[PDB]
Amino acid sequence: DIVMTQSPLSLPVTPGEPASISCRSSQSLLHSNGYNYLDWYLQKPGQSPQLLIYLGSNRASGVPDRFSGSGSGTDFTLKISRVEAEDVGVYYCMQALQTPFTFGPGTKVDI
Amino acid sequence: VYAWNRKRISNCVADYSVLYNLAPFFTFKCYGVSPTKLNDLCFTNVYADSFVIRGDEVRQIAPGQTGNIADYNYKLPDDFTGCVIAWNSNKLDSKVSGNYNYLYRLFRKSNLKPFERDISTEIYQAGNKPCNGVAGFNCYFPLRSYSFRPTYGVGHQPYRVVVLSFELLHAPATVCGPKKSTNLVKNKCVNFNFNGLKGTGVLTESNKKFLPFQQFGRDIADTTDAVRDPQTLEILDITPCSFGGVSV
Amino acid sequence: AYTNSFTRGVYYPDKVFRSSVLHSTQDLFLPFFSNVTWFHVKRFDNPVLPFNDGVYFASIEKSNIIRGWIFGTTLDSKTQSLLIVNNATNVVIKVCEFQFCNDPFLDRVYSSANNCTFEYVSQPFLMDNFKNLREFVFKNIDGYFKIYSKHTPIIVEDLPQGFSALEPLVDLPIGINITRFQTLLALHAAAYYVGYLQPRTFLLKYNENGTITDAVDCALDPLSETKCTLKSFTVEKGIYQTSNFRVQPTESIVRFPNITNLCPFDEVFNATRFAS
Amino acid sequence: QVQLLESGGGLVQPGRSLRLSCAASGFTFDDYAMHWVRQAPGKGLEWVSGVSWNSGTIGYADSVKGRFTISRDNAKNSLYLHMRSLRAEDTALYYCAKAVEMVRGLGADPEYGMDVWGQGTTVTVSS
Ligand SMILES: *[C@@H]1O[C@H](CO)[C@@H](O)[C@H](O)[C@H]1NC(C)=O
Ligand SMILES: *[C@@H]1O[C@H](CO)[C@@H](O)[C@H](O)[C@H]1NC(C)=O
Repeated sequence: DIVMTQSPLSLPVTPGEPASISCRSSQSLLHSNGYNYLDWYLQKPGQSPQLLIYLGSNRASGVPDRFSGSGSGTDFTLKISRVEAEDVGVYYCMQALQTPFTFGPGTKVDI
Repeated sequence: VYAWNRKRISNCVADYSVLYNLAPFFTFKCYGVSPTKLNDLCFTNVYADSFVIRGDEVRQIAPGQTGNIADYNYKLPDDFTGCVIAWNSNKLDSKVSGNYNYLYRLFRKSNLKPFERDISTEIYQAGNKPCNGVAGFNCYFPLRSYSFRPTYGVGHQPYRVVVLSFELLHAPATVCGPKKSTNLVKNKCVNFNFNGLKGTGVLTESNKKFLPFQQFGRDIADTTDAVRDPQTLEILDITPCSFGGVSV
Repeated sequence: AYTNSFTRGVYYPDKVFRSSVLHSTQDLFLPFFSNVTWFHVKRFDNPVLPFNDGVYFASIEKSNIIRGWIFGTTLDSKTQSLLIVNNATNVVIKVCEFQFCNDPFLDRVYSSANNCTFEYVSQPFLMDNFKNLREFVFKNIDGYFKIYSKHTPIIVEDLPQGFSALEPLVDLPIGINITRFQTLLALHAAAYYVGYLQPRTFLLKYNENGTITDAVDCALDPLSETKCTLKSFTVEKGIYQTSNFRVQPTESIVRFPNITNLCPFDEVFNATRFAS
Repeated sequence: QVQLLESGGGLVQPGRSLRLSCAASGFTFDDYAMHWVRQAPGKGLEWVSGVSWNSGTIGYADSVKGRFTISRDNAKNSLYLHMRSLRAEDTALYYCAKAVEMVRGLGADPEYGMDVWGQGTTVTVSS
């Protein structure tokens, strides 16, 4: 029973510039370990979604080093150091703490 | 309990001492073998079955019992040679509004055969009309959910159960124990054991070089003369203390 | 092709160390001067071969061509089958009901691995200007599948004329039935030899350092038997008695009377009445 | 290679049952907590259910609680999702995803990281 929001709702990006997206929660996800449990996922349109970031900022396996994750408490952000022609679709942030899990409304990135 | 999990154990040394020293594991009812005595024993495979039941239902987890659990969910055979460990799980298993994450099979046409698992959900046809997959008159869904709650009564409060089975196969035993094995002296006869061998002797240091795999030593006359020290790999000697007849 | 394996396949029977002594062991070995089959691959040399009691699976190659082995009895996932694969810088010993392919190759090609009851990973068994020889006695007893090994830098077919005692590289408690085997190979020539072990007595000469430096096939020829009986590697001028000539039986004849009448045990055991 | 194949789709009337099945091939199935995630038609994702490494379920979604029933089988490497009280609002794709962190590899046990996703089925309901 945690509700999350994202911003901006939909932003147009042009290839060759960074972009920043913010995910906000209701209860701070700082666990006893000191780890944030938020995850960032990209659901490309027409294809199954794929993982981008797990454990707040630990970069997932097999993705390039062009993505960055930061934030804590109740606010987290994802920044694309450089955007290209293959970075269009939908982005979600999902909690991994108080079950059940939840997925944000989704940010729509286009050209 | 209807979908009890089974972890198979292999190729390890179990410090049963670890759980045998924890009061949380109060119910340690075991049949076929004593816990102190089996820590010095080895089996081919060990199976760990675990599930969560209500408080007073722990009794059904024992050979030759009857009830919803033993007939329809988890039946132990009459000839059972392992242990049952059960402890209250009011830690997190229960919820304020109740955890709809536990089911117990209530109806089944036939009692289980020992160690049999049934996860099939097909309406229990008790009448003589087919149920076609919808609950109704004489048409009952197989499982129901325990209302675990913090204020619930002990007989209905939570409870985890771990069931250890030990089997003996022609296969080599992959399960043993550490058995508290560390001690070394020199220049005094001692009842020395090195991983199974016995004897008594003044064990000293050797200038002789083993090969890395070689363990024992021998002479022309089938006498043990050197034992590599298993922990600190070094070449020892073996010589029982002085003997010989006395003569007045 | 058939090559004469002059004196090779001697392993340390047990983990006991001895020095400067002679020892008459009696275990499964490869008899001296035995004819071993020989396979050389671009020829098609990945057959299915029997596992009688053991194999002295050797391998002569220029560079890391032989890379695995298949074991089992029916090799169709119905019964537990075994696998030994050497990764690029690792060894993998898994025993799974793998559905095997007709011609495995390397760049998983069997395409199926079922429930596995045993896994093992270690440093590669088949480590690396001179052709390599790598002997392996794949012998199994009472469940314990045992492997022995050596590495020999052969100077550029036919096994070398030299004596070297294999060492026990590892022992494994799998505990399955094994009747056949076949090597595993990477598609993208080299030869591998396979012998067979049958029970035979040997005389083992341990050196000062404890390394087996010489051996005598005990049941090979008269002089060998005299060296066994004297328990020495040299015999002096003289006449020695070694064994006993015994003619062997040829066939087995059996002779019973040809009266065949079903016996009235019903009145004995299944009788309705038993007296006082 | 890792493969997650699901089956069970097809038009069924409201007020019946279904039994979706997801089969995994290519990894040790008992060191990964599976999840079942729906995907409404032309909308965002929505978590549905999951199961940990020891066959212990981790709760269902708030609006679905009461009917769905998850089950696992490590022997056949198979995860199943019995569905009851099917209603028109339950038409969507369904993916079965796997966790990332192997259990006991580093506080608590892991459940995050749906990394590998099979191509979902197309369950639908109508009359
Ligand atoms: C055994 O190893 C020792 C190591 O010093 C060496 O001197 C000796 O030559 C080796 N064996 C023999 C007797 O050749
Ligand atoms: C065995 O067979 C021969 C037939 O040549 C017969 O004469 C003889 O009586 C038989 N013996 C018995 C014990 O039935």
